[PDB]
Order: sequence, then C-alpha cells, then structure tokens
Amino acid sequence: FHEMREPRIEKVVVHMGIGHANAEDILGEITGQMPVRTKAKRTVGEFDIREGDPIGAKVTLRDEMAEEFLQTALPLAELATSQFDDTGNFSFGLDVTVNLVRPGYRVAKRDKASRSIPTKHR
Amino acid sequence: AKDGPRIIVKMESSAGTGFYYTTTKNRRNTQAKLELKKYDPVAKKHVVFREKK
Amino acid sequence: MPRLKVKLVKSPIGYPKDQKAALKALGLRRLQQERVLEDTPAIRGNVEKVAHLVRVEVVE
Amino acid sequence: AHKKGVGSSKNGRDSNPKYLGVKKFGGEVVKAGNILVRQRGTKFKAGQGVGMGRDHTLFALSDGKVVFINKGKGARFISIEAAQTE
Amino acid sequence: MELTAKPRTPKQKLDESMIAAVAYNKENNVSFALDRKAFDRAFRQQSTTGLFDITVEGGETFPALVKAVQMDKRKRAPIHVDFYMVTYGEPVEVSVPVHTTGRSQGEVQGGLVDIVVHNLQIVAPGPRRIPQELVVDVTKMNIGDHITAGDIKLPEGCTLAADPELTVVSVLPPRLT
Amino acid sequence: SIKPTRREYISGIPGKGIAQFKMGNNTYPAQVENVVEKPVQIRHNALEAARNAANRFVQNSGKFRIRKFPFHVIREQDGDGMRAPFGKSVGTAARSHGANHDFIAWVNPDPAVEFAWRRAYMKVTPTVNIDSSPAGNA
Amino acid sequence: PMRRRREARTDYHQRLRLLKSGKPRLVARKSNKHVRAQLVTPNGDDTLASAHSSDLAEYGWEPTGSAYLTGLLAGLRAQEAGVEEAVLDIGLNSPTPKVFAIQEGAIDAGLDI
RNA sequence: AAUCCCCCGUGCCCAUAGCGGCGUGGAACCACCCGUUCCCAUUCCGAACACGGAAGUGAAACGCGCCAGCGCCGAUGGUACUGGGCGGGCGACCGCCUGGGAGAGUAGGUCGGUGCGGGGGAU
RNA sequence: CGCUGACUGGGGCCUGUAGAGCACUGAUAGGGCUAGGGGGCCCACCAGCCUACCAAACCCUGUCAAACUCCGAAGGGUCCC
RNA sequence: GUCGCCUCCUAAAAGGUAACGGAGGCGCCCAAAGGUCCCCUCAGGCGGGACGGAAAUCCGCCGGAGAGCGCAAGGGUAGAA
Repeated sequence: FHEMREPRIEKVVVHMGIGHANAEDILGEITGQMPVRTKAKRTVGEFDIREGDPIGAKVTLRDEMAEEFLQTALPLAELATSQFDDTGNFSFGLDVTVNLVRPGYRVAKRDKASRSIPTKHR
Repeated sequence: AKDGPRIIVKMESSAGTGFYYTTTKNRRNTQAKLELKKYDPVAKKHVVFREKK
Repeated sequence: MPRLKVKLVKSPIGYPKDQKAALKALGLRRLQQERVLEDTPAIRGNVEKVAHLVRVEVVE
Repeated sequence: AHKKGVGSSKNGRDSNPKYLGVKKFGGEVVKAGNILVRQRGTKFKAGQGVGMGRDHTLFALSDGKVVFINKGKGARFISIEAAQTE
Repeated sequence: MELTAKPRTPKQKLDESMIAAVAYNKENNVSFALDRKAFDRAFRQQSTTGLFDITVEGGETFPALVKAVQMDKRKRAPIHVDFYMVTYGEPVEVSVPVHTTGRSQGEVQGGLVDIVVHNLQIVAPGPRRIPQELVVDVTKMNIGDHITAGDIKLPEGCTLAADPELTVVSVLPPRLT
Repeated sequence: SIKPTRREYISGIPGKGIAQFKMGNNTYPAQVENVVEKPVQIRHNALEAARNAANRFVQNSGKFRIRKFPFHVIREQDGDGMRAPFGKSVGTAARSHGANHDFIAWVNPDPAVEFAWRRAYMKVTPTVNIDSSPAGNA
Repeated sequence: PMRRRREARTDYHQRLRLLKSGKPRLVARKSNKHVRAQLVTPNGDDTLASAHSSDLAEYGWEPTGSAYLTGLLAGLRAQEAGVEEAVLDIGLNSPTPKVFAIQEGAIDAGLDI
C-alpha cells in the first residue's frame, strides 16, 4: 500500500506573543489568519503578573496558506538539524512549529474511539 | 424597603403615561441615569418605560 | 383447608404494640384460651409473628 | 456590642424534601416528586436517575413535577391503563 | 484424602468435627463435604502449595484442592472452605512458593537483613507440571540494594502470570547500614 | 462508640505521632506473630511505646512488623467546669476490633525473637494473644 | 461522561427539544450523497418513508430542487396517511440551504411547519 | 411489493457494546474527494459549518469478524450485619434459637443484544 | 357515616447507617520506581559524576472515616389487592 | 457565652428530635449570571517551540467532566446550569 504512510501535509503554525497592540498587524500582512489569544500568569519575571491579558499571538496556518509561507519563508532560516523533535514535528526560530502527518495522525481527533495515536504510525 | 444608600436603591418607571408604574430594585453600581424598558400601563398595552425616579 | 387451633400463653403484658393487635385481631380475648382458623397465610402470618405468643395446632 | 469566636457552636435549621405520592398510586395533578422545588414538572412518571433504570407511577393526569436533577424529570409518559375509554 | 459430605447441612456440620468445603470445579459444584480433622493434617502440609485429593466414592480422584478459604473466625480456626480440581491441561492459576537458603552477604557479616514481600509466585507453567518446591536465590544482600520481578530468573515453564520490578525481596538495616 | 468532630473541623488530618511500623527481618515460611481479642481505642502512646520497647530488647531479625495505628481521639476538661463542655483534644489511637492481626514475629528459626515479642506482649495492655501463623512458628 | 457527553458534534437533545410535542419528528437525516428523513412521532412511534433521494432514484438536479421535491412529495405521501401538522427535524447541521430545501418540501408539502 | 445476506438513516437496553491489537469493504453504499462566482459561512482561513460536481481512493471516520491485556459483568458452597425470640457474664460484651443474607474473594462470562424505516443483495 | 382501623399475607415503588470497600476524598504504614533538597567527589556555572540521609507524585505489599463511599442488606415507609 | 436564617454530620436508613454536640456560610447581590435563537466540548498529564527554564502562548496526542457554575456548604449536573 506504500500509498499510505507516505505523507500529505497537515497543519503548521508560526506565531509569537509578548506581555503587550498591532505587532500582530505585521502578522496579518505576512499571511491571513489572525491569531487572537490571551496569555497570562501572575509574577514579575518580566512584569507579566497580569493574569488575564491579551498578549498571546498565534497565526494558525495549515495546508494551502502555510504553503505560500513554507515557501516565501523557508529560505531565510538556516539550520536543518536537531531541532527535530519526536512526535514527528519540530519548532525553530522568532516562534514557529510544524507537525508531521503520517497516515495514523487524524484519528487522534475523534471524540469517539479516540485511538491514543499508536507510536508505530506516527 | 431597607433604605440603604448602598448601591442598593429602589426605583420604578412610568409608561409614557400609560399612567402609573411597576416594581423594581436597582444599583447605581453601573449606568447611573440609565434606565429604560417597555411594559403596558392601565394605558392600553406596552409603552416605552423610563425608570428614573 | 388446614384449620389452625392456637392457645394463650405468656401474657402480652407490656409487650410490643402491634403484636397485641395481632392479638385482638386473630381474635384473642381472655387468657389461656383456644381458637381455630384456616391456614390462610394471612391469619397465619399474624399468629406466627405472635409466635412465642402461645401454641398453634393443625386441626379443623 | 458584638459577637464572639472560638465557640463554633452553630446549630442548623430545618428542611422538608420527600417523594410525595411515591410510585404507583392514585395520580392527581399535584406536586409529583420532590427534592428540588422551583422544580419543573414533567409528563407522567420518571425513570431517569443517577441509578440506571426508571420508575412508573401507575397514575395519570395533567402532569407532575421534578426536583432539578435528582429523581429524574418526567417525559416517558405512562397515563396508565386507567386512562382508556371510561 | 477422603473427606465426605455434600447434602445440605452447614450449621451442625460447620460444627463438631466436619468443616464445610465446597466441591468446586470448572462447570459444576456439589454440596460441601470434607471434615474438620482432615483439613488439619493435609492442610497442615501446605494447602495451595503442593496438591493432592481425596477418594469420595472413588468418584473422581483429581487434584487442584483449594483456591480459597479461611481460618477466618477470630479464634483462628477455619470454617467454610473452597475446593476446585483440574483434570485439564490448562493449569494456570499456579501459585507455588520459592525459597532461598541464607547465602551470607548482609547477614552473617553485616547483620543486615531483607524483606520478602514475595515468597510465593502465582504463575502458570506447564499445567499439571510444577516442582512442588522450586528454589532460586542468586544471593546478594546489604546496603541499599533490592531485587524484584524483572531480574528474577524463571526455569522451564515460561509463564510469569506476574509482572516485572515488584516485591521480590531486598536487604534492609535490621539496625543500620 | 463516641468518636470525633470530623476529619478536618475538630481534629482530623494528623500523623498521630508515633514510631512507624516495620522491624526485625524477613523469612518465607516461619510464621511468628501476635494478635489480640480485646476491644479498646488502643492507647496510642502506651501503644507507640510498647511495640518499641519491643525492639529495645531484641534488635534485628524477627518481622517486627506491626499492623496497628490510632487515628481518632477523646477530649475533656477545658473552660468553665462540667456543664456545656466544648472540647480539648488529646490521645488518639485505633479500635482493636475484638481481636485481629496484630504485629508479626516472622522469620525462619529465630525464636530469640519470639521470646522478644513475648516481652512485647507482657507489655501492651489489653491482655494479648500469643500465637503462630500459617504453619506455626517452625 | 454519559455516551452523549464525551463524543461530540451531535445535539440529539436539540431534537428532544421538539420531542416534548408539536407533532412528528419530521426528522431529516442528511449525508450529502443525499438526504433521508422519517417521522418519529412520541409514543414508540415509527415512520412512513415519506421522502428519500433513492425511493424515487436520486435524480440529477442536485441539492436545490432535490429537496424542493423529496420534501413536497414526502409531505404528499404523509398527508395521505392522516397526519396534518408535523414538527420539523433539523436532524443535524444548521438549517443549511439543503435543509432549508427539504424544509420547503414540507411547507410547500402542505404539511404545516 | 407481506423470507434470509448486506449497507444506510436510526431507535431501546444507561460498558456481558469501552480500550486497544490485527484485519476486511467500496460494482452497490458511504465518506473522504474535485473546485469555490452567487445562498449561507468562520472573532483566522469555506479545516468545521458550505453551495456546486466527473475522474481518484478506501488510507482515514466508519461497518462486520478475530484477539481477554486493561477494563465491565458475575453465580454456587461461604463469613459479617440483623428483624424476632431467650440465656451467660458487674465488665467493655459474649452466645444461642428462627426467617432475611451483601461487597470483596476463585469459577467464569464479554469482546453488545435487539426495534422500525430507506437503498439494494436472494427468479 | 359503617368495615374503611392498629396487625398479618401479596404486590409494586422508595431510604440507603450496620457491614464492607478502596478507582471520589482525607488520612496512614512497609516498601519499589523516580525527581525536588541533600550529601560526599572533578573546585564545583560543574551545572559533570557516584551514592549510604529526607521527600512530592506513579507502581506492589498493607490499613483507619460521622460530616468518605464504585458497593450494599437487616428493616421502616406508602398506594393498591 | 447565645439567641434569625442557609448546609453537613447527629436522624439509627420515609419523614423528624434535644444537648452551652460537631464544623461552616447570610441580612449580598447580578441591569445583565435576565428571555430565547444560534454555535462551544473542562480541568489535567504527556510531547514540541517565542518573548518563556515553576506557573503561559501554540501545535499534536490521552480523558464515567476529577474542572465548570459571583458568594457556605450540600444536590446537581456538559445533554450542561
């Protein structure tokens, strides 16, 4: 069946987030799927005690879109190594990750018979 | 009622005249001179309804 | 029609409420006396519960 | 002119919950099952409960009333054979 | 060895010289028989640690004996036992003991000792195929060492109805190490 | 069986203060032990102690194991006098349910530890039962 | 959770919403490939294959019309039985333009809703 | 059109249907699929919701089967507790007589069982 | 008013102490696996190393609960016959 | 000391009972926790990457809901409040 396991995209994010207005507007222009999420906590490791603020930025981008980005954005990054994490997936840079997509990935999405994703398929 | 100048203040609301009023408890807390809603005075039925008093 | 013939013993003096009724029920006036009935789980029951109450005899 | 501490001592007051009409009696358009007032009655008997099965009340009229979760709101109708043609 | 009974009489039975004890077997049971005197002797040997059987009407001379029971009561004198045989080649549920010797390591030199939350070994070798007395003791003992499942060391019949790393038997300070 | 006000309002959630369980040494067969028959909110302290003195007289190999442990407690004089009695705690233990598996003198041939425990019973309080286990004591 | 509280997506209970009363569970089961609805009415009721994409083949008019008819007819088939006013059954998804379609059916179908 | 095999909508029994390990199905079915002007639509993209349509595929969700490892179910004989009756001990309590008799604990049992309708599949 | 009443036989439907039980919770002991603090060693920004003292949490051997209970009777209730 | 009222336990299992018996809350509030119509799937743990080395923010798996609900408890209960 070698026509299975053999890959076919699957998500792939790329974001950022600072204890804050607009900076994500530089985010909008580079793509088109704005991320609006609220980080938090309550300490002074940066002055981020505020436990309920809007600073988390995350511009989701799988398939289609991500393609234009994987593309016009894959040249300025210089590495290709280690940064290779188990769960077929990896994260480099000012904040970006992308996940593998072996054939036994999805199922892990079902509300039912949620096969805890076997470790021989992924 | 127990008149307590504590964000606890009782008020009503006319019926554009529909004539009289109808019961209501309140709290400056927010929106001060704010208070509107419809009902129906002995006057036909319905009618805008400010609450201020 | 198993006809039952019981007698009176150990005065229910001060003994359980109901228990007594089962007394006046089955039909129990004066002491150490003898009465008879049909098996009838009903009547039966009562009496039995009354158990120690006195003595049952299968007669007719 | 106040009150003290370190005397926990704090009796509690009264309630009055029940199953009134229990299961399978002369049904009367009135307080069905009770253990949560403001209740929102239902249709006939109830069988849904943090237990499993269900309960019939061979008694049928307008409706009864719930208790908020406990028992198990009615809906599984059950007028009772005593609801046919006179 | 012998033991009889099986009607329907536990109280008196459960009394005197005869203690209850069901005739348990895969598929069928039969009123409790036995006796409060046999249990003794035999049991005394090593209930579910070896195995035999008794001749009641020559009926079915088979093994398996006890897979449950209890001297329960306070007094500490059993009453109401369970009995199940096995004329099959499936014998699993096999719990037979395992003994050391005294190999000198932490003891006869370090005084130290060792707990053996194990002792027994419910496994399942070659059905109707087990050495009533199996011994295994690679030795070792003292300091903060410990041995359990995992390592072990199983001979022939490759079962292990059990798991790895778990209550084997270590060496602790009978005083201090 | 009067017991306490709750496991976290009156007095519930402690260590009870004592001297842990195990002592002596292993032993696969030899069943050497002790249990009782008496009912009594086993006198903590008295307890803790006792058992201990047990080790005090032996030392090493003989399952100085012991399956007890209090965990609730009484109360009395504190405040006015005798009437409306609030409560001042003190002395937890555990019900020795009319006999049962006490502590174990468990080991091959080491009666030098049986006598011990023995010394252990002597002590204690509620009489005690001197005994053996599956097999006896070797 | 209870079977219907660990999976996800459905709303069946938003079906039981109409269950209470109003008339037949004019329930409309969809599966793109086509649309299929029954008529679960109270009392261990049942149904009467009122309208299906296959019943009368699956045509070649896609969504639009399909419904437009499947419904109507459906509605036709039933009001022959002896129904009248039947309650709608969004079976699933939001009264999508399909849905809405079929819907029409009923309505136009003269089976009030 | 008033019989079985199959798939599809789907209901009751609130795990003897769940977990997961391997597998099988696409003529038919169903989904995934192919695209996105207009219906509607994502706080971000027509991923999900969504309109139109072949090729491609059974990978995936999914349906039937096999597997007891995790679970779930669970007897008989059995011991506690006890309604009722009466005795021992100053004692905390012990016992007897008569009907009730669980959980856990080994056997073993389970990989659903069963409604109605729709598509076919069996002149 | 007149067989409706205490009581018994039958039939449903309920409560869920005693007991028991550990997956909810809070104890708590013997221990294994482990990282938090150690602790001794390259002198120790080393964040590399071994291991006998304290631990958190998961795993085995165990155990207490009136304001715990996946479990569950004695019995009492209530409508009908 | 304390008297009202809300919950637990006590009540022995229908309901309900003292104790100056146990412990803990209330004399608020929310104009939007209001009414419906439309959508959502928790805590947490694990694995991978910005500012981040407790403790986020996103991405991919596991989940009788153990999170969730202005306030004390207790019932509830995501299908969901």
